[PDB]
Amino acid sequence: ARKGILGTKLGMTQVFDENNKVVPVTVVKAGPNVVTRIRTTERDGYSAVQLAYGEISPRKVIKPVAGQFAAAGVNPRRHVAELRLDDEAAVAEYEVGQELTAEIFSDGAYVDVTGTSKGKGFAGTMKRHGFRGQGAAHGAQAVHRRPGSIGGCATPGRVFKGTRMSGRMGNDRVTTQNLKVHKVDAENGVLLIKGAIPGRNGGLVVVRSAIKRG
Amino acid sequence: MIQQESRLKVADNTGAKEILCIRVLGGSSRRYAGIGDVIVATVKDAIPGGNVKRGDVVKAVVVRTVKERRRADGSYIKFDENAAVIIKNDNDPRGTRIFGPVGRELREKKFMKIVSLAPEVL
Amino acid sequence: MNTLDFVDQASLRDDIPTFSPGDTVNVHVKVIEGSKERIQVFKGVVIRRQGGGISETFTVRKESYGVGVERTFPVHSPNIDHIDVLTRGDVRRAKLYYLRELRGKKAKIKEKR
Amino acid sequence: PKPTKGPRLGGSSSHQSALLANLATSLFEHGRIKTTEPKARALRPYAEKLITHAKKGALHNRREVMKKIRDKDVVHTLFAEIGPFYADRNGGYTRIIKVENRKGDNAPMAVIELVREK
Amino acid sequence: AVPKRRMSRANTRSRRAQWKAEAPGLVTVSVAGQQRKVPRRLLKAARLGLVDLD
RNA sequence: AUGGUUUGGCACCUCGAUGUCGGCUCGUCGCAUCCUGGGGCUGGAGCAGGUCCCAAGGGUUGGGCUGUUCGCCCAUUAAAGCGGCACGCGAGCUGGGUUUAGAACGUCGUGAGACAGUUCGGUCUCUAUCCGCCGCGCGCGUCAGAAGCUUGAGGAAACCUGUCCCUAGUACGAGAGGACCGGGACGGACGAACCUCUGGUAUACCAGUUGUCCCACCAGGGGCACGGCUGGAUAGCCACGUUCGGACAGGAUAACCGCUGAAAGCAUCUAAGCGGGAAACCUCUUCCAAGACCAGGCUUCUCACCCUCUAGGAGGGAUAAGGCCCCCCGCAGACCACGGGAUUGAUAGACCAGACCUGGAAGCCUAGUAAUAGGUGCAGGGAACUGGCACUAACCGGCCGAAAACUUAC
Repeated sequence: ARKGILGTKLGMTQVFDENNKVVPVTVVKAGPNVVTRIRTTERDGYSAVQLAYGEISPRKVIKPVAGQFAAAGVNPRRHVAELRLDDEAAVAEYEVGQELTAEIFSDGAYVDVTGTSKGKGFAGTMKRHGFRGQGAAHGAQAVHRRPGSIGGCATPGRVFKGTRMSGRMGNDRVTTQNLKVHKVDAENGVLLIKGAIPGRNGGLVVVRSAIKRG
Repeated sequence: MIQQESRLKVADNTGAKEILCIRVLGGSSRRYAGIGDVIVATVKDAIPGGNVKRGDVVKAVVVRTVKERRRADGSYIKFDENAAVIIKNDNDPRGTRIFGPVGRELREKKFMKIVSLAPEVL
Repeated sequence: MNTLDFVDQASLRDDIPTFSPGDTVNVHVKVIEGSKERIQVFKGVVIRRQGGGISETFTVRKESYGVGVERTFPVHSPNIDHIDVLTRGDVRRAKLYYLRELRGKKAKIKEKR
Repeated sequence: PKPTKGPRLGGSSSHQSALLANLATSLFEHGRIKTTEPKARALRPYAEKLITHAKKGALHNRREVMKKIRDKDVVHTLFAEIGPFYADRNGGYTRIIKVENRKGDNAPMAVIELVREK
Repeated sequence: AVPKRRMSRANTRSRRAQWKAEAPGLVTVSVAGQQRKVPRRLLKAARLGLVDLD
């Protein structure tokens, strides 16, 4: 069914396709993943596979995590994340200790990359919500960037919740859908994905088969 | 990148020297007209003896822009002025002679007569 | 070391001649005209070169029929079959943006003798 | 080196440049100075790169130092003892030590000094 | 804007209890023989004789 | 018959103050629907309309004139909807109009003056206590103390649309004209992520240069003049840039189309039933989510040691797994929090190299009367990016932090 892998955003570069068009590609280190646990309906109520990724010194792991990894039967990894499948038929193709690499995907496939958006800090309504500012001249008094009105006058009497105002921005999980895989370099465990994927370089991402275009 | 109230030199021989953009056709609240886009324009400056007159509401197609424009193969084209060619409803020039180079974008937009008449197409 | 270098170098294109801003070149550019091929040559002055490795671009400026034209190409673009350098210019700048305001006699470039 | 991310030290860029030059002159003149911790944090790379210029001490490097130091006795000492003393040490010519807070404004204080071990 | 009402004692005290100071942590050190407490941030300076101990 | 969207009537509400129109900014709701969606009859041949039903998901342009709303006009568009909410919104903004004091015109008055007549000018105050709302923490709880990974009750977001191409110049139609249904591509507006490209920025980058002062002088530099001014300009942040999105499928329905047929020996889409049927609804896509008090699940780690009162419970101390503070930091950040590192170390700085920006350093030599040019030499200088390198700083360290039992069943 839906495949998936844990990886790292390396950066963006340029390639040219066979028709000489240029393709902006994000390079993802779809490094080797090891299956650490299988979630089954008979035990957990849902079907899922849990993958581990990244390298860490064994002295950096705490005793509970090391115990979980030892019970699974593999050496610890930095990152652990779960892939939600649909049914046990889709869970039967994974077993603990199995190694997942970048070649599970193919050239021209469609993927959904999930990462953590870049942080923006405390942002104003103009940046956080695209509010049009007020005028820069013609008498406007210290309202060049302020939101303006906030509600009604009597019948509202309050501010409706969900009202868009300034606050913290970014640092949220974001999924980009229907990205095309331009090339699957099997030597370096590298995926060439056309477009921009969420997060900063060196961030952790999950690449999954697209849910709409697949 | 041409918008409303922008002024364009006329690269034809219809007698119009300069037109002002009134509307960028091709969708509601459309903002900018690049190479190959069709605009509604009014003539601001005209040759004294030409067929067109000042204040005529005409239709033109943008053929040169100062703002550089990306192409499919990653290349860019840029000109030193914004120019337009006055056309009729069948996408044919109202003049008989095109001045200066034009962009390749007029081919995919099916402006074959203008492309043929142009001194050179880039 | 430019971590993406291993990905980059596979698509890097050799045989690019050495040239610097201020030189006069002719870029042989293949074009599509109704599903057939031909090479259209752009002859002008290299006014800038923005280094990036595979993302390298250079800009060539020519005056044609009284209107100046600028074209920016990727250095390793497969849509360029071949670049040929005619003369070497003598300039004191890395980017010749001032040439956008000069015409004819004042827009000429010293030749590196 | 790396510019400061936030507002400059003295209240302006020019004041910060003069402040760094004076602090470096004082450090090379005395061997250790006491100041606020952010000032020493900003001083470390600046003084270390001046010492690097003095290490490969040629006329060009001397003029590079003089376009910052402005004091000639300090330049002479920097190019006659300090440079040769750090001949076979690759970086890390200074160290920062945190000391007790100031009383008038509770400003965190630190001591920056040249290493003298080898 | 001005306060419309006088604060009750409960609200004033509940907000006022948040204005407090934290106790710095202290570690032992041996300077001139005698043991004494010092903040860990100043341990190296104390060992170098750069911090005045009364 | 509805409504209080119009002017009204009453004066119950305030004269120990309830801002008066438009506009801007930001909304939210209704459906009496402007477009898109589904139908019915056509005085519907097709196209296209008329007209009537269902449908509120999204969308619903920019300008000229006027203080205007209103309105007329100009270009478009799928369309340029009608209304409620103090005719929403001045402790959010404006002050053009109206509504003080100056002055003038017409008219009225003997006059002082006046005019729901005109004209020019004319101070818009406030440090947010409470509720509300947008974000971020601290404490306690979730029957030992911890740690990974999670299910999701329940919520929030999003929902737009055009042109062209194949089918097809067929159906219909005297011809003209003109298709249904179904696939494809390219757009406009909007939103998100992102920085390879393009473009902007650039107050510790490189270069040129003006005036002046200083470095004893020359040479070479520096301070100040908006970074003095110019020409560029990597990182970061950005849009004018790049990529992606709005789906598909299922369920129950609206108007409507029906099937099988009673009361009512026929009939009747209906009272028994069974089907189809929409951008509306439920799923489906994305995000938050166990303070979800029914405070969840799957696992893993520690799983122990004293002292006091009177041993009933309590209190105190010391610990484990683990955590926090201090420390080095970050593209994480108002603070806090979050994330990483901490000598069993590449966390930051330095140093070495590369990438990139600038554009040919100094000194010396040569040519020239000199201004200046050429060689040494892709030189010199340099931030953010990449890789090495323990040289400097992450330290002979403090504070927290683990179990009454009972009942029944097996």
